[PDB]
Amino acid sequence: GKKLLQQRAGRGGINFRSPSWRRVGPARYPNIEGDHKGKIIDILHNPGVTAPVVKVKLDNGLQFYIPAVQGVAVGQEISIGKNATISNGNIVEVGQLPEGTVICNVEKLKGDGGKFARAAGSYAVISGKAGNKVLIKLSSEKIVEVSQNARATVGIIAGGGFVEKPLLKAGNNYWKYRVRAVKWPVVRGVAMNAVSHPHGGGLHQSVSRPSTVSRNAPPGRKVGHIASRRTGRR
Amino acid sequence: SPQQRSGSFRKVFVKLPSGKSTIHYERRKDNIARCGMCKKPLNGVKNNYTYKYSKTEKRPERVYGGYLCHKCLESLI
Amino acid sequence: TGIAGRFGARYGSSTRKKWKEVMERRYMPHQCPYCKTTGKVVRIASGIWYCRKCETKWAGLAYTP
Amino acid sequence: AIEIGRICVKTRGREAGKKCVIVDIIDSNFVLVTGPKEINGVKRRRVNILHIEPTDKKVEINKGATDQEVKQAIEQSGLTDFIKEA
Amino acid sequence: FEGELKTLLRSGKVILGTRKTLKLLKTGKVKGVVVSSTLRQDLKDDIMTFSKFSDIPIYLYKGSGYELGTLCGKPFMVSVIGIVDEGESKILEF
RNA sequence: CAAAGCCACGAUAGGUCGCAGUGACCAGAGGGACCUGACUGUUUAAUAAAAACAUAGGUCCCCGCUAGCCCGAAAGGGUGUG
RNA sequence: CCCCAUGAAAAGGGAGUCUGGAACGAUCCCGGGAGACCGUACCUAGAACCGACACUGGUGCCCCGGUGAGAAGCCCAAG
Repeated sequence: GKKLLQQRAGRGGINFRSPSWRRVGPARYPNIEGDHKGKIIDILHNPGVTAPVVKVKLDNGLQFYIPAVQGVAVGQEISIGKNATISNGNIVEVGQLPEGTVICNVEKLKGDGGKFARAAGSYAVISGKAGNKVLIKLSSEKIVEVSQNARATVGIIAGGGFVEKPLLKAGNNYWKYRVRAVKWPVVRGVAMNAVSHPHGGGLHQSVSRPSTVSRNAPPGRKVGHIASRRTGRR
Repeated sequence: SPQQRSGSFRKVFVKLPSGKSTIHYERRKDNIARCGMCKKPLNGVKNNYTYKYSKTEKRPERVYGGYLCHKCLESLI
Repeated sequence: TGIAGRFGARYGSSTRKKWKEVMERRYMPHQCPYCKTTGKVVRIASGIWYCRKCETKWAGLAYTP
Repeated sequence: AIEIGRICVKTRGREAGKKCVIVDIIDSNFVLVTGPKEINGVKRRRVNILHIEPTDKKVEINKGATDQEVKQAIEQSGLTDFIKEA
Repeated sequence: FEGELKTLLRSGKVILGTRKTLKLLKTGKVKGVVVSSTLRQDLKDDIMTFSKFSDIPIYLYKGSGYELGTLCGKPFMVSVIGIVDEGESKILEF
């Protein structure tokens, strides 16, 4: 047979790369080591990211972008560090917060920029404490474990209700993926030939075998439901 | 070498007593000077494609006159 | 059909109804949190709003402030 | 407030930051000011109430004092250099 | 507060709006000033600066210029009120 | 505004000729019933334009990031300025 | 007014605020000098390009009085 589409998508040709030069910049925390203060100077649109970003100016003259928090205005003053209080937009440390506090853009280590709860409308809560680490419940309902001194922002990422309006036509979804790396439109595998897909071929379009496949299948075969524990709607 | 928007077409015959018609190509108009975060160009400041070498003709006569009005300034002194 | 009458007879009655209820929430008369309902608030992009009197810009939801 | 002899700072204009002394009151919108010996020497002119910002320093002179009368009074309180201290 | 404000506007003399009452404050010809909490910041700290030069009472209203305008009965907002004549009310002790 | 000179459009009254007045030119035949794909779009360059492909809507599976899925002989890499 | 589209970057320009240095001195008037190097003819298409051809194909882009809604169909200027 021939290489599948997902196998071509891994060579990273220009058809499958992200057009990142169109974004404001990486939206990460900077490496700072004090108790500073900042001012929001702008709220911008980041093309293919789903959440608006804020631009922050530190008292020592440092510029950086972080995902915007719902309810933060331009010209507002925020504090960064271990002594920061519990207010929207403040960058705090997770070791200092009580139980059930809603945060976002949570780091795993000290100084990685933020990993979890970054997409629009998402947030995390503080759910306990291990010996050396705090337990945080993510939006997937799973639990992750992070350092004592990992930074996070207080509040919820702006842009909720994003998905309550139907796109309503094939062209509204044509722009959406012009600024992203996602391949669109998507051809069903049953509509291909046997040389291009394990589902292709036959008089009647059908998945010829059960769709569930094991975790040990070689590349070029992991299609359908991957290592599923269950199927069906209920 | 056909049309390009980075040039405006002009044709001249009103103030005109000779008799012919042609077309002149000039570059689009400039704007008051640029980078951006504070975003307000000014009142009394001059921008021309060439420079008449002017000095006080292209700027007001206040303290920060050419820089900006008293808006984005007093946190600088 | 209200605001959704610009689609004609396409996309299905229930799909047009959901689109129309979201847009009718966006175009409600909103009140500015900072000054008051004095100047009306408008959307710049998804999650970005400002009031046209006080010129204050803030971050909110996708279709409401 | 705005009274006789208050030291003020002009917020706009050509000098816009240099100091002056209020000598008398013209009407509800204008007062007469002077700076005798400024770096450019702001001259005796009227000024709008909205164009000057008051300071806490005052000078004891009478209404409509001349240019010399205020010049001595500045020396009396030793404010000749102390204009540019705030 | 509303009890005195009802009597103040019934008999006293009052000034509505920032520009007219800001000039009187600089020359010290207002008995007192009430400021709503939604006023522009540049004008609010101008009121506070010029007030310390003359010892004039300043009252900080909790609401906005709209429910301050509605208390005066005026169809639109008023953010600053200048009290030039108490009349017969008992508001000036605040 | 009203007068004057130019100009445009919409109407009114009367007279009149032909076989025929949107006189050439330009310029939709209409209606009833069933199947099929919802729709706008795409396709076998050179015998197939379709009921085939796509689509919006629906639903299921993997994965907390040193992940999941994929490329490489290795150094490493695409998704990821996520 | 619209977007689950938010719609390039630099050289090169101008201005501002400060620091240091000299007392001579222009972003204004008058006179004088200099400004390498390389392209430039012609066609640009029912005969100058590609298709074995002076090939009804393809490669072109920009522009142009009456009737009439009209860059349509019909008739005619300049050419």
